[PDB]
Amino acid sequence: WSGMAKQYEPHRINIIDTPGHVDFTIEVERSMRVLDGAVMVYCAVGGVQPQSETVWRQANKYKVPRIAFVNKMDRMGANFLKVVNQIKTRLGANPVPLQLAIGAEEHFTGVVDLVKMKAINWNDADQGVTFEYEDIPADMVELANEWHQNLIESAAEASEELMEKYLGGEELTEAEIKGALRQRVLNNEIILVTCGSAFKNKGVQAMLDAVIDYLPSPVDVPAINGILDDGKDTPAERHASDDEPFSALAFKIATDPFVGNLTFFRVYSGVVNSGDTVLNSVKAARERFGRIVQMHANKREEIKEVRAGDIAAAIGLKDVTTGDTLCDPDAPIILERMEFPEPVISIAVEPKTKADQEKMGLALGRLAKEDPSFRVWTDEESNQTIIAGMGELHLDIIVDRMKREFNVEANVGKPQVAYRET
Amino acid sequence: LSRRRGMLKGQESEVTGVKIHAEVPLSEMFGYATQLRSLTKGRASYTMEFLKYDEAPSNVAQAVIEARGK
Amino acid sequence: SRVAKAPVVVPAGVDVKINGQVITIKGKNGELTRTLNDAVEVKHADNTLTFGPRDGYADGWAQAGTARALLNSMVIGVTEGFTKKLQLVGVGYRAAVKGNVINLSLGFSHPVDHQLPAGITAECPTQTEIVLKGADKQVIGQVAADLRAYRRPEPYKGKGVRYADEVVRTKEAKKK
Amino acid sequence: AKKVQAYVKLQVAAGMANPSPPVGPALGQQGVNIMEFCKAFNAKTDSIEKGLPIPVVITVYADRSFTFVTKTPPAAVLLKKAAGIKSGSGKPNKDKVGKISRAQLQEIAQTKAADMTGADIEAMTRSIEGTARSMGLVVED
Amino acid sequence: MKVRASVKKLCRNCKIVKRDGVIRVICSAEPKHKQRQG
Amino acid sequence: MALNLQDKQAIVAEVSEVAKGALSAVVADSRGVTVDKMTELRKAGREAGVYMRVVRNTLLRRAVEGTPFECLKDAFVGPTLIAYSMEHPGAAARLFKEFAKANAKFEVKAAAFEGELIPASQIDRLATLPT
RNA sequence: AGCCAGGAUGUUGGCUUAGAAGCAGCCAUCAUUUAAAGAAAGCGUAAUAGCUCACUGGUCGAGUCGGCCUGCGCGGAAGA
Ligand SMILES: Nc1nc2c(ncn2[C@@H]2O[C@H](COP(=O)(O)OP(=O)(O)O)[C@@H](O)[C@H]2O)c(=O)[nH]1
Repeated sequence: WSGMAKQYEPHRINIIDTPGHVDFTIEVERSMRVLDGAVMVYCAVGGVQPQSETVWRQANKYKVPRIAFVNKMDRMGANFLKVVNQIKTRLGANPVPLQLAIGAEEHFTGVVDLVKMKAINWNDADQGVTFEYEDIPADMVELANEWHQNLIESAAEASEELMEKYLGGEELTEAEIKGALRQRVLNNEIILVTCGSAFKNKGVQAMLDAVIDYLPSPVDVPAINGILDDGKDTPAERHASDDEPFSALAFKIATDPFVGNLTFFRVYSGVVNSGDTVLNSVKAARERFGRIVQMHANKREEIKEVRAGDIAAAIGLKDVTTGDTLCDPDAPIILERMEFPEPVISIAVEPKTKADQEKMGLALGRLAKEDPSFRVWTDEESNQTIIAGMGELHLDIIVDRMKREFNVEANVGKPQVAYRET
Repeated sequence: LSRRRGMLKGQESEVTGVKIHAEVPLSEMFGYATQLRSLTKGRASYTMEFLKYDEAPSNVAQAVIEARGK
Repeated sequence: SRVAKAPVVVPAGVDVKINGQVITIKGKNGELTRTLNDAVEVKHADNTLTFGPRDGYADGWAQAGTARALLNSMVIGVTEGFTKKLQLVGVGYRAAVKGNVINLSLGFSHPVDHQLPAGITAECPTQTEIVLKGADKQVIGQVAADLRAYRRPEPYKGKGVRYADEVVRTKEAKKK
Repeated sequence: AKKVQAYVKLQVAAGMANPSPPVGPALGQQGVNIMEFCKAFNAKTDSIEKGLPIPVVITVYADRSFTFVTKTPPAAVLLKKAAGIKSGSGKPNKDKVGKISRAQLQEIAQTKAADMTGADIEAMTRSIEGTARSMGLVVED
Repeated sequence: MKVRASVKKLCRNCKIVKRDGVIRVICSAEPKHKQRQG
Repeated sequence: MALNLQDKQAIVAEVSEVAKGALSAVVADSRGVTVDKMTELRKAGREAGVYMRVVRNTLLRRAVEGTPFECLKDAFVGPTLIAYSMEHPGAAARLFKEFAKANAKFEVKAAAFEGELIPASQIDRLATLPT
């Protein structure tokens, strides 16, 4: 990225999309830690919802600095400010609206910046490449300026003298504004809210410059601390700069037939290069490093080099799994992450064909490694395995994963409860 | 919960909702979360932990005696 | 019946025409005519209007009271007129009025357009609320209930046409 | 005058009067803060006793002000630890409300007649007398 | 509604009416108390 | 639950003290709380005595049956709701004016505290007595 | 009948010292206060709530309130 024609240096923003169901919520737990900033998506009409709040808590756990987008301004009943208030009062946040909505469902055309006090008015879904900025649409600037005042109200409290300077009757510049807000936004202070409809392609183009402009960079965000057998205070500061021994963090494991294993990882510190050696410092294992495939407009980008903060996926080695550290033999063995949600709904399971319980057991082995938020059980009553999952759907999209992945049909059932007698 | 089996033992205020203690049987909690999501619009959770054992007249255990025979 | 024992004291400016049994009553709004139950004897009697159960009619007292109520409302219609107030609960449920036809976007598939009866003046102080005005109470109430029945209030979130004073008794969708 | 937002006629053991997550799922929905929740209600209770629920008002202000005049716990309510018997109503006819004496009950009704006032203190005497015998057993003196 | 052969008032809000020679029950409070005949 | 016999009995019992007494007060309370009628009765009893029941008795023949014992020109209290209170400490005492002083503060209405034509007093403060 | 208020201060009655908080844990409770507070019979029930027990209070002023026996009716009551 670089900007909306207003652009400054292409930045490799590294992006991991997020799902919206708490059932597979480890995907939010790890991928909140792996994350530097956070885009709190929102329905401009739906507002905040049982998962907006759920993932908000998820985010709160990693204290991630989050700004919010309000998509779907074209659908009827969508209003940016309302959703803003929804967040502010359902989540207890300080939603500085660094933007504003020009229209609602029928007359949504642009976004009022409260600092440019201008409204870039793109074109629609494909053509929303028109970057014809427009100055102060008075219809909106009747109070867009006073919504800029809210923003200024948040930046003044950013520093001791900055508030006083704001009380000096003086305004703030295009850098002191962001840097004051950012310097703590990096530290998760207030959520900047911009409206748009990525379907209708407005708002999104700005919703990439405020990313660069406020979201912490791995250099703006505080340094992460590793862990060892004994977890120190800073057992190994693994700052962004890959000066540390290669020390990534592997968070996901994937599949490919022509590439084999497709493990994912965000490198916290250090640099591994197309064939190296690292240990499962968390598993006390070891192996080489062959064919990195960093994903950008994915063409099987079999990159021979992955560096600080550069999320990529590795092939081969042996074991890394979802929160397991990626470390050089120097091994800041552990990263604090040894957690994933516990199945809140367990259930017994057995194949359709009775001699497939061994294959459904192994399916559960694979599908248990594939996401950490899905346990497998094997009680001793008869034989039945208990697929302890997060949600009904969380472990029901794996009962069908055996049907899809492992071409086995299964009929689930309640676990047999241990009925002891006396 | 009263409908389920849960015997109320206290409930308070927690933060935004309330934390609610009840030593509900384990049998009575096998999809609870799912039911809970539906009841609360997906906005509540429960944490259950086997504690002890007790009885409820259910010759359902007498039923499962008829296995590989009667 | 007990009501029948109370004269309909005509207001100032109302023109009553006690023609046999059937009677017309003029007022500031208009003229209303009503066919009395044959069991009713009604007179003006100096700005009043009194009802007495005809002889030969055991059910005269109550019928005379029905006449007392029918003629009292008529007076009030011709002088004041009766005004019913309705609401549209439900998103996108809107009931704009175009002269005597209400273009309802109640979100079925189709625009519901209710052509008002002669005598009924519909107003919408809002996209989503009606104010019927008319001379006759029964018929304006009839119109209100007719309208309300198109997209009736509903028992969960009240969505649907409701009277402005309507107390929609709702309930929860389910526990589930 | 603020409306109904923290309405609970409940006073927990007043070592700290009405703890927040101690009460139950009716007082959870009450915005009243804790900074002055037990500042003037943990110390100024010494007018009756410290450790017993202070029958108090639930009047706070919309301006985050909190003003109320706490009345006192009844002598019978104190008659769980103060009048001997920990039991009381429900079976004062099938049980005793305790070895309650009116030589103390009257003295307590006269000296604790501050919160529940009236035209005559004899009125409060009879008030407490009905309060105690509402169980079916009251100090018999 | 119920068309029980025995309509009764189940509520302070239930009411007996004879629209057209038919004995119905109308509970203002319970629409379960809505009965038709008898 | 005022029967005709019991009605004339309670009316007469509450009317004799006012008939042979001094100037007292009554209220006009068709809209008041239990607390208002409890605390006002307690206040009236501390001022004068705990004998006054805060119940209202403005029926169409309570005073037209009790009041006509003496000074019958003082029978103009057949009006709406009335729950009265006595004032033994002097006719038209402080208590005889505190009600009208409190008529707009923590109370609905007080029937203006009409007084009584025991001596046929006119519109003035019935305290023409030097000290 | 209608219409205009009201159904306490112990009052979460201790009331199975979690409250079943004026109306499920359970009993008796006006005890100034009273017409009110029942200290419970649907609303929360965990309270609240506003109606609920009621009661007065007011309004205006003619019958009204209930039951018993009763007569005749009504329904109950669908086949080819
Ligand atoms: N009117 C409007 N429709 C949208 C918007 N965003 C998505 N949609 C549509 O809603 C559907 C889902 O959108 P999308 O974000 O791709 O699906 P997701 O996987 O649930 O997040 C699609 O059919 C979109 O066309 C928007 O901002 N405005």
